Amino acid sequence: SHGLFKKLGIPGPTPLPFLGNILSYHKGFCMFDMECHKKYGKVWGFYDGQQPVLAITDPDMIKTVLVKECYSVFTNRRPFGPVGFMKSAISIAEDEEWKRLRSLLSPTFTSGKLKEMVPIIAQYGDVLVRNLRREAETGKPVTLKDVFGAYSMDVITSTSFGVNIDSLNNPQDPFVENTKKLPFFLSITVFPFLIPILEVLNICVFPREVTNFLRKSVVDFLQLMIDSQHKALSDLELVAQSIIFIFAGYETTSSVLSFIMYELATHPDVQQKLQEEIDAVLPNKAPPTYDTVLQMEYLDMVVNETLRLFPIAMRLERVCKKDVEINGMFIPKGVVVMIPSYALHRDPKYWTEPEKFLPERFSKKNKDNIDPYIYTPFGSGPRNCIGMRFALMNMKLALIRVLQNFSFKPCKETQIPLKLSLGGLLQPEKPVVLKVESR
Amino acid sequence: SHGLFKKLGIPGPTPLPFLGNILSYHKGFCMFDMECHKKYGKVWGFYDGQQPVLAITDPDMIKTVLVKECYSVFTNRRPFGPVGFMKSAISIAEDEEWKRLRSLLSPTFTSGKLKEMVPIIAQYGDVLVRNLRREAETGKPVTLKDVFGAYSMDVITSTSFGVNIDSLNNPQDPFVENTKKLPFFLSITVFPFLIPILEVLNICVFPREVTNFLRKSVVDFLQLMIDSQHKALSDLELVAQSIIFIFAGYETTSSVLSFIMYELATHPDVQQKLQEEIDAVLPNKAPPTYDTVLQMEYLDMVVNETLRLFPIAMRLERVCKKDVEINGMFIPKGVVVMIPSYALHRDPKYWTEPEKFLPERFSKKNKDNIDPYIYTPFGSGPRNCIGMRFALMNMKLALIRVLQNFSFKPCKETQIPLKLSLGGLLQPEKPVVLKVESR
Ligand SMILES: CC(C)c1nc(CN(C)C(=O)N[C@@H](CCN2CCOCC2)C(=O)N[C@H](CC[C@H](Cc2ccccc2)NC(=O)OCc2cncs2)Cc2ccccc2)cs1
Ligand SMILES: CC(C)c1nc(CN(C)C(=O)N[C@@H](CCN2CCOCC2)C(=O)N[C@H](CC[C@H](Cc2ccccc2)NC(=O)OCc2cncs2)Cc2ccccc2)cs1
Ligand code: HEM
Ligand code: HEM
Repeated sequence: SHGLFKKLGIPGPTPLPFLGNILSYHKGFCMFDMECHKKYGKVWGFYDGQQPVLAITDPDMIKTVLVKECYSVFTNRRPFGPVGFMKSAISIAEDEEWKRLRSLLSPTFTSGKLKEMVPIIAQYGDVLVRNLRREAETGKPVTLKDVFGAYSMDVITSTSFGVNIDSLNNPQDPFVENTKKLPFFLSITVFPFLIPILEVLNICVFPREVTNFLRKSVVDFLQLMIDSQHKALSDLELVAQSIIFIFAGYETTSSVLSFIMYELATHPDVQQKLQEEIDAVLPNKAPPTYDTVLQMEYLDMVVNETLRLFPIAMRLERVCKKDVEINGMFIPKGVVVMIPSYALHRDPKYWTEPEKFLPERFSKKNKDNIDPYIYTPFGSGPRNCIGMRFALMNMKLALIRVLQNFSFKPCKETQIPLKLSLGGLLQPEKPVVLKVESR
Repeated sequence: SHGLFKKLGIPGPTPLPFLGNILSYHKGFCMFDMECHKKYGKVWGFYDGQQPVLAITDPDMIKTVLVKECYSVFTNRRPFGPVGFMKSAISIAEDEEWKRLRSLLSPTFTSGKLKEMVPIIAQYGDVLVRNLRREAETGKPVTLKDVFGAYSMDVITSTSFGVNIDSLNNPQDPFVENTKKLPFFLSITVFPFLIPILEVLNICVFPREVTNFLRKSVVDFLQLMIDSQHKALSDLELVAQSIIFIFAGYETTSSVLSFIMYELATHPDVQQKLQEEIDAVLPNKAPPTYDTVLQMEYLDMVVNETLRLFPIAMRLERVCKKDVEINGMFIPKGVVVMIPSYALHRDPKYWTEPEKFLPERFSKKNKDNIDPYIYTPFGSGPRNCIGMRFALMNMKLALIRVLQNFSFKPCKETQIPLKLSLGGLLQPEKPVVLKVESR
């Protein structure tokens, strides 16, 4: 298959037998995407082992793939190794199975249901401040990843199961043992023929401890999914969607929050301007609500600029169902089409000083000079992030309460400039540690 | 997956882990189909390893699968182990790739093109008689499988490539060496996860000698396929369809002819009545033509009754693309639906004395008391045997010339009653040997 892109006339790095271009991932596939963008242009191809992958950076062509030709050609993502029963998760399901799960789960992420989840998940803001109050009296740096990981865990557990744990001060609740389990993954691309082997060996990507407990354990997601019971639902599928929410509500929410605090501490001018906006909207540590969170323009600008610098999905991907000719280029069946979000967010073409953290990019004035198909932190089209608004509301409620009571400064232990780990996840190379003061 | 049919309420034999019901194939899957039909009824399910297979015998439900719901749900067959480039063969291709190959190849099997192929393939009838004249003067039994295999090989080679070999008296032509290559196949069902392994090991089901020669070697099929050059064609695909024709034109044609002669020798009353019909239509060894072959009613009755007793495909199969409820029964996605042709052809319900060779079943009178979805020797629907009329014309031209000059009687070496081999192909357990006289 290594002669497909040279047959179609698409430029790209020459692949090695069996491996393809995977050795070029040694610097991280984000840097690989940037270098390929810099020397090839709007379109290039490469091989994850034997799998051809076509990268596209044209906004019109990206809209055609993510939106216009979604249900017909670009419906599904590229599958991974052993999935087990998680094949019924919405982010993994395909074609009409995904369409069914999308319809059953879409009302669960309504603005109305989100407005009902605000008074519940705000109670853990009072918990996060106290969990941050005690660790701030030490006078020594704090690992936000844990204090945020605790808060984020408290949210998914409460607004999906009513399990009101204090995850930090309770490493004992039966709903914290299993959640605690949320080199190999690269041997899948050289050996894609091994996936059917692991699907009969039942080696899932998780321990047997996790899924067996949640299967029995099976306003909140669990209710609203049982409330709305292609049209049909099942028992094991209910656990699959629950697992998909927990990883998202934990790893993504806490990672972005840690990224935001690093930018707020290393840019204290932005931090005060945010604290002053929060004070003018919520006088003297006033409790935030749904209606008042949407009122903070500069808070929305800070979150958007962090997600530009650190788009935790890095890439969007779709599998070509059939043959197609999109915006003047032929794409054969089986090719994975990929949108390099990280590279596009840092493209010197569309961005002035892309490496700079400049929240004013997303002010009401310039926000219009932003192509929604270059800046895609939540994807786009019928299969974008279904929990975008919940994620934005969750992180902002955390930032308001944390900044209403505390200020954040760097340390000798803080990694400046921050470097990104060269793994499969977009996260800091070393944990973000910051000096925490109070007011 | 072994709990699917008991969940849907469908009866069937209890499967063993890993194996499913494959041990029940020890008596041949034809007998397994008959026994399951006798004790379960219209519908039953079983497992080829982990693969659920649903058998159906209702004519209305069979028409729904083979015809009415073909393009939407039941488009493709059940794939096998390593296919290599043969995935582009029409009998193996899927969905829109098959639809494209079906359109490009359908005019090649037109009655008009067949009428043009008659004067060419009839010249080998003059060759078959001479190849049967010399072996008949021995006074010792003959193996029709070889004399027919020679004739059949001469036909595909001439009416697809103009390669006018005398395959019997020329084991030297470069077009006979490769064609000569036309336990393991059961290890595929217990280990379906090994197919992706063999697709990268490139171990095809053929030697490397065969495909490499035909790829370079690449009225007749080759012309008409290049003449008509989704709409597009390719080089390696041209060889794939050529290989699919050669196996069909050889193994099926000679096997049925051997089955016909066994029935004609063991029923000499049918043999004389056929010889008298041929004489009244073609006076004194007259040369047969297209228009005069269709004029022999009793010849058509003999061929149809042999194909009833020995339907060489044995089973028709379709893969369920989605979920469906057909003629009052729900079929989930992934289930292979199977029509047991051999069992239905010998069902005491629709057939009086099914084990008897009675050509009068297909007389113009009773031919109407025959459900076309119980008697399916060439399948039915958009994916039936595309070469049905060529196969019927080819075998009949062989029978006319062979019976215009010879008569056939059994021997001490003849296996009476004939037993079928318990392999994967429908062929005699031991070769059909018959005494050959002349006139
Ligand atoms: C190694 C390198 C060459 C890479 N190869 C890729 C290919 N590649 C885009 C993925 O498929 N990588 C997977 C991660 C696992 N590997 C490793 C790389 O090879 C095989 C696939 C990925 O993470 N994909 C998700 C699938 C589900 C994941 C994690 C998970 C797994 C099992 C059970 C539960 C969760 N997350 C998830 O449940 O979504 C929640 C979120 C919502 N919002 C942000 S996350 C599909 C997905 C879903 C949403 C957003 C993005 C992606 C990348 S780097
Ligand atoms: C062992 C037992 C449990 C069985 N499991 C099946 C499943 N099963 C219905 C098939 O798929 N078995 C294959 C035979 C190979 N195995 C063995 C069983 O497991 C895996 C599949 C079969 O023969 N299928 C054909 C595929 C192509 C074949 C032979 C061939 C293979 C490679 C290159 C070229 C030819 N023939 C063919 O090219 O067609 C020409 C004809 C036209 N007219 C009569 S033949 C699909 C097909 C096409 C036409 C008619 C019927 C079927 C059965 S018994
Ligand atoms: C900062 C937080 C988050 C970010 C940046 C993010 C980003 C993304 C992105 C880029 C995609 C892929 C969109 C595409 O391929 O077009 C995605 C998919 C998805 N996300 Fe998120 N996500 C976040 C949090 C969440 C949360 C909290 C949930 C649920 C509680 C969630 C649920 C999903 C699901 C289910 C999908 C797959 C949708 C489908 O396949 O139909 N995500 N997310
Ligand atoms: C006595 C001779 C033959 C018999 C009994 C026979 C029987 C069959 C049967 C039962 C099928 C499956 C139909 C279905 O699944 O609905 C089939 C398919 C097929 N046959 Fe034949 N066949 C014969 C000879 C031939 C010949 C001579 C050719 C070509 C030269 C041929 C080409 C094909 C093809 C291409 C298919 C697959 C069609 C598709 O998938 O679109 N067959 N045959």
